[PDB]
Amino acid sequence: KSEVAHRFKDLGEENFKALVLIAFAQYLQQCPFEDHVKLVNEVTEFAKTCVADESAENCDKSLHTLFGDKLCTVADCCAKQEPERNECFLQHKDDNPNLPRLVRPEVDVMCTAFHDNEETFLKKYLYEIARRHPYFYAPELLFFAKRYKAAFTECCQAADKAACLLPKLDELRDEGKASSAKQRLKCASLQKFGERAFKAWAVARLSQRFPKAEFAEVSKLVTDLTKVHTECCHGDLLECADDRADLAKYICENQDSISSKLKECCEKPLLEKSHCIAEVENDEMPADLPSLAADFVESKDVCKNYAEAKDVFLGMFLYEYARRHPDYSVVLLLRLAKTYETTLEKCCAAADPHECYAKVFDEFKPLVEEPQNLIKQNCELFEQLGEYKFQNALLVRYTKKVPQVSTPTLVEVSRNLGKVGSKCCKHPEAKRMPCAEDYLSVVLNQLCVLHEKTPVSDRVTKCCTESLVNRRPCFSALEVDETYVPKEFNAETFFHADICTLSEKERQIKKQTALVELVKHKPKATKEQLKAVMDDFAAFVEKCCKADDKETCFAEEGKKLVAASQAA
Repeated sequence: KSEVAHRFKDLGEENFKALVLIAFAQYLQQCPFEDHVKLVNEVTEFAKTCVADESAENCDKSLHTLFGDKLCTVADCCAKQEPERNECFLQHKDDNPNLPRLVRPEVDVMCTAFHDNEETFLKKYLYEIARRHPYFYAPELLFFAKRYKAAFTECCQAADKAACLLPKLDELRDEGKASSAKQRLKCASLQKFGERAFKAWAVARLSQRFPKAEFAEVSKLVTDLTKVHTECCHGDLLECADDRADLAKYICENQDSISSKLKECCEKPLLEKSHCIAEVENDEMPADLPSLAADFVESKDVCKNYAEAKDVFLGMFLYEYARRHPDYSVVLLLRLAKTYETTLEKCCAAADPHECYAKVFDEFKPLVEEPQNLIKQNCELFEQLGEYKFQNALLVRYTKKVPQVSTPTLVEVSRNLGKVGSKCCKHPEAKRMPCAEDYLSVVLNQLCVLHEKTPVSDRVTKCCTESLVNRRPCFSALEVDETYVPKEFNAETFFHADICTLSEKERQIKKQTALVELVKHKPKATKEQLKAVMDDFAAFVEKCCKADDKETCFAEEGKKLVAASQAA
């Protein structure tokens, strides 16, 4: 009775109001901050009436109905009945909303606003993040807000408030961007490919972390995790946070049957404990694990077990292979599981099936060696290039692959692709593949969702709609698009005095944007040709920045630059 009272009692008022604000901001990404605050306060007092009596007049209404009703007090979704209205709200979520760039003011101003009203300051942080990341993992956002508050509470009383506050604010912003991209991949998998793909992904990842866990334990954990993330990804944040807390409670109660790595994580408060559990290192795998061939290759009951109990048989195969392979990426393990299933569809319908499916594991060899080789070559290239030059190489490579994708999304995706090497190539080769290719899957989903908002490349659409687990091989196999009509140098394809004073990151992004544009001009241009154009552009900008001008050098020398670049 009174689901709103159930969530209010289970979560507590503070996490209740925070999650309601996040859900409101992710449903109405362009509603002003105080309109959302007003609605959050109204639903919060109603929840208290419902806790006061679970039989009050509207206390039996669903969370969707109540939330949609308040959201409709301030547009197509508000002319819909609730079952359709919720899905309307969810499908109007914007991965790239037309919102101002969030530039935070000087430290003095931020600390003054924080001391003026801490709870309004924290509410504003939650509101801006949720409205710019409408798929953000909401309870992790509670942990982010917690750290935000602690950062301000500590550094606003220090001598040099900037040297304290700025590093942790920057680290929080970066970690928030990474968490949002990761949860976006989870939501995209669930929404576009069904929860059976997410079961397989969770089975593989959890068998990876918890290899000592028996299959029934992993299966329960996967069921619970799937429910949590299905709820978060359908905008039911109160239930998702409640179930996330329940799952952390269960894992912490059954550590001994799960993993020996959960000791510290389970001594931490709720948000930290669940964050720690989510990012806990792989446990040691059991010592003498048997080969897989006895039950999945050499047994004469393989076809029988695959027919009579498909889901459980294949789930055991994935659990058994994943726990033995922390060195394999999750997408690779899902590829190998699909290959095993397909080989069992073909062999078990043939004349001599035993001796057909006795060679299934030989077929894993190319699928295993392709990502290993990819990661090896691109890491060594990263080792001799550095992160920035690696980003430039990947930017040219991917602009050549999909020249129709918008330049800002090409720069963003390629920069994140370059960061992949910094994150993972420093890791020892043992567990470098899973790092690299899982984080490629996240970055490529970012490309998929940003392109979904204005599809211009058939090749992006195809790789993104075809097979989740084959996304990275699909994008890797692409070469230069010969069908793209080269983009001529337009009035606004290209430079003002503001580029002289930019931060190093902004200057890098400016230059990389110019690289995308001139690759779009000559898609088949060689590295030497692009290098010459860029070195000319660099000489240009150094010339004009150092001049006695006010972007007057920029104007005429830019005319010279475009003349020299349209010919070379």
